[PDB]
Amino acid sequence: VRGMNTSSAMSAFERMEEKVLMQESRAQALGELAGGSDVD
Amino acid sequence: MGLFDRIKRVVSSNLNDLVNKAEDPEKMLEQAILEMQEDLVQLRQGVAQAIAAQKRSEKQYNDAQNEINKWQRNAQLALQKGDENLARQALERKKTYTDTSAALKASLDTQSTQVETLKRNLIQLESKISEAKTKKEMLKARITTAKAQEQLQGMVRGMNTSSAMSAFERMEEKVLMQESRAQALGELAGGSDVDDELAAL
Amino acid sequence: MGLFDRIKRVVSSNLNDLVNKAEDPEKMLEQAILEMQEDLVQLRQGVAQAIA
Amino acid sequence: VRGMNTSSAMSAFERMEEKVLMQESRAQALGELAGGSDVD
Repeated sequence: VRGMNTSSAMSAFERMEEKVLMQESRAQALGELAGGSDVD
Repeated sequence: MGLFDRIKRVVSSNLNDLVNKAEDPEKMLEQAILEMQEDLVQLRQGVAQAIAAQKRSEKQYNDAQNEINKWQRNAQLALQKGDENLARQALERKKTYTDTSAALKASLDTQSTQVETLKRNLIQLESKISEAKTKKEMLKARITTAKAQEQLQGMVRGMNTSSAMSAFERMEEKVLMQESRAQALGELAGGSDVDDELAAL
Repeated sequence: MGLFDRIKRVVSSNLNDLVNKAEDPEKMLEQAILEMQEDLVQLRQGVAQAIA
Repeated sequence: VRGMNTSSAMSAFERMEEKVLMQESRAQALGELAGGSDVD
């Protein structure tokens, strides 16, 4: 399960998952920072 | 609080951050999956032993049941050949087998329930590992999305995250400066009249 | 969790990905088949003893 | 059997099988990405 750390394998898996999500969030924020009615 | 506790907390907080920098997502995801599967394999064998023990218990139950009828047949053979002595003695002994049959079936039932629960758990674990194996590919897709978006931002004029854009903009500015030099040199050393025709037509 | 466990997990995750890059399908398929057949041969002999 | 890894030979065989299927899927996706009533 996501929220418990009894197993080392899940610990590592979730840690890498969070690292990658953070990296993508960094990319998105950098996108924002530097910068359908009509077709409806 | 203490002092040795504090020193060891500092040393640990340094070593852990040293390690967490070496971890690389693309490889540790696979390593986690590999160990996941190893553990599942080692659980299969426990389930197998449970099943084998159930087979043994049912076989014992069947054999006791068969001996019950065997001794009933022995009683009938006594009735055919012998007398009431052997005929009654056969059932006298058959008492024990009738007892043991139920005494064993009671536990055989619980054993069966346990084996069923174990099989269910094994299937659940297989499903969850498959889900994780899909999540790994989804995470790789996210990595690619991140790198693509970072590529796009490097294309904007005012930021220097990408070396290619750095060089491109540098040459652009150099050339604009050269043209400005030419224009200034032009100035340094050195439409009302034709708008009248617009009145003609 | 532990620390030595974590270090060894990192080292293992590196060596395994190093090896999995060397594997080439066209050859490892044949190698797997070859060992498959070897095992079958070694089982024939057990069956033969049973028959004898 | 496909889903269990008790034998090393099968482990390797299935691993190569999945690698090749993934390679073919890559080719097909690359085909899509870059781009019978009438004869009935």
